[PDB]
Amino acid sequence: KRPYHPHLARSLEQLKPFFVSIMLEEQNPWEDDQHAIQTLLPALYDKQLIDSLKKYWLDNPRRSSKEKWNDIDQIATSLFKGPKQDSHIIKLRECKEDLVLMTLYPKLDVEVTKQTIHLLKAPFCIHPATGNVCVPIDESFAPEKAPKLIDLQTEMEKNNDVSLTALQPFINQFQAYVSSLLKNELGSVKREREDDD
Amino acid sequence: DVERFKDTVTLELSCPSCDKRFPFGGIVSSNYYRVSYNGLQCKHCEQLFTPLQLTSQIEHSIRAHISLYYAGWLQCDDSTCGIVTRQVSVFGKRCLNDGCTGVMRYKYSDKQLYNQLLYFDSLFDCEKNKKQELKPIYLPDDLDYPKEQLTESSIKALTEQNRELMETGRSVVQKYLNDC
Amino acid sequence: SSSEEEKKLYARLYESKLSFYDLPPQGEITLEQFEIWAIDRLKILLEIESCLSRNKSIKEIETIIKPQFQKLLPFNTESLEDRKKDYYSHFILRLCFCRSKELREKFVRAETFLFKIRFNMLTSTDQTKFVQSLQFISNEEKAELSHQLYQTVSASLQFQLNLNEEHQRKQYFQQEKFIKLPFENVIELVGNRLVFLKDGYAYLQQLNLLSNEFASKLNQELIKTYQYLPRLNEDDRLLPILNHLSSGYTDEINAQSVWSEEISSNYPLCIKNLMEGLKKNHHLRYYGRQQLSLFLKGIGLSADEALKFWSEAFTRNGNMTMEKFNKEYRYSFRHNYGLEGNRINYKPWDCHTILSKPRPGRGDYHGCPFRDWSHERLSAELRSMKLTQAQIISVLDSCQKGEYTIACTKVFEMTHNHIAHPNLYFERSRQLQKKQQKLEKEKLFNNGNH
Amino acid sequence: TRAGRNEYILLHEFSRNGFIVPDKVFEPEKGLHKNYVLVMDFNSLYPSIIQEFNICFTTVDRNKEDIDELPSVPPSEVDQGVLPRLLANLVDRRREVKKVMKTETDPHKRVQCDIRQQALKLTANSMYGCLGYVNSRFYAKPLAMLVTNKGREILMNTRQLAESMNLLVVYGDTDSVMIDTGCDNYADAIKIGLGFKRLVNERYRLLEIDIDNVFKKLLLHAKKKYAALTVNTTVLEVKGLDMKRREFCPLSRDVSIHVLNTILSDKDPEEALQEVYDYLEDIRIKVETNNIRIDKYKIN
Amino acid sequence: RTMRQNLQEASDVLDDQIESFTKIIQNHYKLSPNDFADPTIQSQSEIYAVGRIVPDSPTYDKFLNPESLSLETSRMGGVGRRVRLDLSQVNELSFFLGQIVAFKGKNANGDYFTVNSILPLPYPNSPVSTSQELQEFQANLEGSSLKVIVTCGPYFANDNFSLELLQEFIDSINNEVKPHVLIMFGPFIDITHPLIASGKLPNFPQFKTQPKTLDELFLKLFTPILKTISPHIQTVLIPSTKDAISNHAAYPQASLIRKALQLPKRNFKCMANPSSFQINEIYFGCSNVDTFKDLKEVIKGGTTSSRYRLDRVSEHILQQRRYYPIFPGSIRTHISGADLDVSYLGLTEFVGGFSPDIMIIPSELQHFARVVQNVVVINPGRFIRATGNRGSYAQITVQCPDLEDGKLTLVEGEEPVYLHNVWKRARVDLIAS
Ligand code: SF4
Repeated sequence: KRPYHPHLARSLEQLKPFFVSIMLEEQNPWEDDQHAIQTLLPALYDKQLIDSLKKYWLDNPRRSSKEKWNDIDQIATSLFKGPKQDSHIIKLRECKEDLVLMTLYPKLDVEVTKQTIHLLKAPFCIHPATGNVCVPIDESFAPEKAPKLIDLQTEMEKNNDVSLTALQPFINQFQAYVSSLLKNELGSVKREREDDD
Repeated sequence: DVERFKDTVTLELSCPSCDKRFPFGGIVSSNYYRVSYNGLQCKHCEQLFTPLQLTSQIEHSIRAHISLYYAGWLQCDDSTCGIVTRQVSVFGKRCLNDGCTGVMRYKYSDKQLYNQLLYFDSLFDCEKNKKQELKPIYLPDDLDYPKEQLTESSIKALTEQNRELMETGRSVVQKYLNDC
Repeated sequence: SSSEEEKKLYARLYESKLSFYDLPPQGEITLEQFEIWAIDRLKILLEIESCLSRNKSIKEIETIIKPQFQKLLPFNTESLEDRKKDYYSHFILRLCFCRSKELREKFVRAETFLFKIRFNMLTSTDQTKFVQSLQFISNEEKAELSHQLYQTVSASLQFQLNLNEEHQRKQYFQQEKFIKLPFENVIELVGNRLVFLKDGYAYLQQLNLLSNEFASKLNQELIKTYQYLPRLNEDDRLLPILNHLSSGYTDEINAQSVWSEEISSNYPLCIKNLMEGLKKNHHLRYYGRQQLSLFLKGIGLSADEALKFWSEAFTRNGNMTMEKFNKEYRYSFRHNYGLEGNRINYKPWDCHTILSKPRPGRGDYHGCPFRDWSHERLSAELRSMKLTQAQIISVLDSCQKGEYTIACTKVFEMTHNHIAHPNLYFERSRQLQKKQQKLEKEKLFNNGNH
Repeated sequence: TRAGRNEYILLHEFSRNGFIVPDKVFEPEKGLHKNYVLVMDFNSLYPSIIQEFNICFTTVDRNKEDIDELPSVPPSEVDQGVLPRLLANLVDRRREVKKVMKTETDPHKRVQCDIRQQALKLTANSMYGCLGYVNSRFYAKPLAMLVTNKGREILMNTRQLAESMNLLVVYGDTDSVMIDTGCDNYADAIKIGLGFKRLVNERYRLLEIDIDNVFKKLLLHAKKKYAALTVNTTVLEVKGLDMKRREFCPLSRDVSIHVLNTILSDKDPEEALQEVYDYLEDIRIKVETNNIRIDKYKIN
Repeated sequence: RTMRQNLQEASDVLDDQIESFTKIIQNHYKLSPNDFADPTIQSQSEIYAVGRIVPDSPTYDKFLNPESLSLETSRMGGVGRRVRLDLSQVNELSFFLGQIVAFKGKNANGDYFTVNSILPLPYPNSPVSTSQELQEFQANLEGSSLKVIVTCGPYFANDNFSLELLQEFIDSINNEVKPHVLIMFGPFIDITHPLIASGKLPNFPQFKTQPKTLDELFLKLFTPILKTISPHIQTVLIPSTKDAISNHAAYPQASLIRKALQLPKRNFKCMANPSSFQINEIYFGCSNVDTFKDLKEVIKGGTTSSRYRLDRVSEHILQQRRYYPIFPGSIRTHISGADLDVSYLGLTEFVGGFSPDIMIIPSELQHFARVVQNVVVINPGRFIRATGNRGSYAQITVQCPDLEDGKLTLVEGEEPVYLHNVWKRARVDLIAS
């Protein structure tokens, strides 16, 4: 829907600097011509532009994602001429922004949030297939940083104390979060008491 | 309005000069009275009614009805008892006949008296006079059904000519209609 | 209270042309005023309900209701009497509809829609005065958040107020005021991304939230009025009017032509049922005879033709002699026409009085088919009227809700292209038939000159 | 009166549990109802309300300074009070008595069990007088108002349920509700009444209402002012319409009784009415010709 | 208040009459409520009972007798049941319909209540005043006596509209009598006046513009004439239910609107019917329904029959603590009547339970002024007779209060108050108009 809601526009601005660096180079999913036809072309609005890009990429196979991204604009400029060119340019920009959101915006699991009675896995639980601890996440977190239970056992064999294992930083982070939550809960109780008087 | 006044009684005037009595049905055809361009006129002796001679009778009829209403007659619902009385038991709705299960009701209910006062008011409603929605004071089989029927244009012009008299007569009734 | 003090209080209350009906009216009104104002507001609400059940657009409903406003409940007038009429009518209808949950829901829905329409017909300055009369944000806070607020509200402006030009939208936004409230109260607007959110507060579409608060307050006040009603039950004077208002929500014509197809296409289904019963059995019981006789009188059948009609219908099977008909039935048929007894001209039965009937048993043909017939049988005749399955389903859905008059209007509309009276149905059908005949005659005349 | 039994049982129970005891409507639809009309007994409304909502002296927090203030029913966490516990005990003992009755063969013991069940029912239905009666030793205005409001709610939802079954409430109060079944056969009317009973019990688990009277016909004017043809074998029964028989001669009473018999007979309402007219005209001819015994003209 | 009559509310008032009189009797005779029982049911112990006098049959002959009366019991006393009276054992009594009575009796066989003795309702307490107020009144009068004139309608005869006698009376009071206060009862323009009734109202040559309504007839016929009353004479206007100028035709009757009559504020006061008010210390009780003509007694005994009727009627009015105790209301057959609004019979009771010092109940009967139970009862008669001959009016002259002369009686108590003795101090003259 246009115009974007301020949340949608803000998310688009936050995601725009990362779109190139992730999709067009690091992942490069549209280098494959079939993958391009399957995922990049359907996000465009004009059938003539889609057909022209399809023919161009068939004649020039295996253009990388950045090259195809520039080809979209080049062929659209070549096709859409006259007083109506501005509307076509705006629509192409809108489609490109829609693809940026489609590719980078959060894709939540909608069931778990809807109802108060829904159950969700507790933190620090062990994933049965990988053995990773469901540790809390900071800004530097990566999946390879999650401690494994067998590694924690190996550490505990040398040092029979949880405080000397790789699980400890996450425990400290969770403890700090809990302390802040309790402080805010006390503040909210005080505010409610003040409001009632 | 047709069903509202089906049970009310007619407004009876007495001629100041010749003493002839006749119902007053508004500005309508009648053998006994004529509303002329210059006021109400009795047809028996051609003499004119002046506001006071009309409004005094209107007020007298209204106050007679109010006195009768305050007389406090009660009637029994039960069709096999049907007594009419002014005694009121400390249980109001109870019938005073031994063992009677009928519901006593004021014979002259305030609904009936409000309808009567509204009929009186409609008699001197000029707009109601023009469109001719007043309740008839004669049945077709009545010996006094009028021989001549007034026309619509005559009614309009005559009501316009007599606006002041009709408004004063209406104010006489409204004196009690605002109090009811 | 002195008349002057009463006027002062009423003016303090109407500082705006629109109200939440927060404080009870004070003063005395006559019974005629009570009933007339109640019936007028009830007619307005019933027309609102009929428009809504037909899925009419808001603009169409407004256009239909404006003349009804000018006639029954004048709004945007400076007269104290019209404002008194609105306030007292609203509180009388509160007394009427507080009895049952379904009545409460219908009343609050209709009243909220009426509120919406009235707010829409107000001027922007009057709307601002009413909303000022729920904390508004300061001009500084509006300036800081101006870009986000304009982005949020531009689409709403374009689609609701038809401000297609961007300059007009910006000019309106500069004058528009915003209300800061928690998003939990406007979650409905949050879902469609119509309101701007910041730090748990929603910045306001104001009409929707105002209507929601009005509906909630009205529901609560109806509940309180229902709790306090038994104390009012001691007033013998108001109870019949309240009961009636609550239930109110629920020689061309002669003895021979009334049987003809030309006249037979126009009756409502109740009348067709009564006539079919009369033809089959050559007899109708008391309530059916009364309903049919009053309808026939209301459609133009004179007394003599009514006597001929009834005698011919009753003596057709030979089971009734003319002597018995004159001994037992002639008096009643003449009485229905006001020729006997107190000469009371009985009015034909509307839908409500028919429904107040005591339910038809075996051998009875009176009442309303949409209430008294089984779903299969109704589907049978509605198929016989060449109605599609979807139309039949809609009519049966209306019947299931207890909106029998709505289904009557529906079958009228599908068979011909709000009715609450059999004579009204007959009259509308007759007018449409005459219009169609005139159009056909004009077409024939036009096709004869080429 | 009932006052002695109510107050006495209450004080006994309270003294036994370590408690200190205190010191000493829907307007009738008048007219003839052709369809079967059932009288449905609602006597157990108040005891079932007290039991279901745990209303008691010890459970309902009430403002004892202002007795007119309406209190709220206790939350489900509150343990069962003494009053609802006694009501439940009475109901359970009645159920035990009926279970024993179903198996019992000896007529003597069966009659004894029936008397026991009737006494238990009477006490359970009279228990409300403890807290409703104004001059009761255990009077409590807030509790009486609470129970009365709940009864009003239950009666209105009973109307709504009856309308959901396409039934018409002819008349109703806290004690009885009369429903128009819309049928003209005994089996159909009883089935409709049992279905309505099942629905009411489904919506109110502790409310068990039952059919008290079966009216094939009903000319109704008030709760206790009506005539009907009751089924037990149909029989004519009149209530409140035989007040003044002395003022009327035996001929008038015979005419009235015959007219009632004919109108309420199982004949079509037109042939029966023509029979009434034939009877009336024949009576007029015999009166005008004086061919009736002079005894029928006597008035005492 | 509008013109509404509710059977339940009227029945509530009629019940409250019996209950209040029961409590008054129990207080006066120091009797416990257990001593009072239901007289409509058989009991073989003698019981106390309070109720209302009613005919034993609801459709009764115009004339009653001592063998055709019943007692109507209150809702609590006897569930509203009515019991026949057996008065063979009572030799002296006087009853009327609507009187509230107290009986000591016995209902033995179920169908008759035998009265063994009567329990006369006590006479209400008289008003009292402090020393300071009496000295202020002494200063007010400047030594001289208090003069108050009372007149009653009709004011003009049946065959004309002349108020020449009224003008003569006004000149007399202005220049010779010079009273302090003048009380005028209605009717002013009686609506039962046959010329008003029949519409025979002629043109008036002395009016520039003819009246169009009876209200304008009053404004043009009476108000000029009343305006000539000296401003030093405060005058009181009390309506009757037959007054055409009133839009409240029910007793109790709301006071006239002085502005509507165009009467100046300086000395014109409009009071309700009935009304109770003080002039200096003197308590006035004024009612404009002819209780004296209407109250028809049933009587046994030579002693009571040998008494004057007027004293008996005045004692009945005092005992019933209400100016019009008859019920049902009297009727004039329909032409006019009492026009009782039963729902508001509370307003016609003695204000505060005090018995007025002078009670004025105008009657069509001959003028009279009498002292009954230390209360002066005045009937000044009609100002003008039907034929136009001189009627009558009453002059009340009361000696100025004096604590030292002894005619005021001191009431014992910590706070000293003094009983007005008007019957000792008032002279009442009935003067031909
Ligand atoms: S809705 Fe009314 S007009 Fe239509 S069939 Fe039913 S009763 Fe007749």
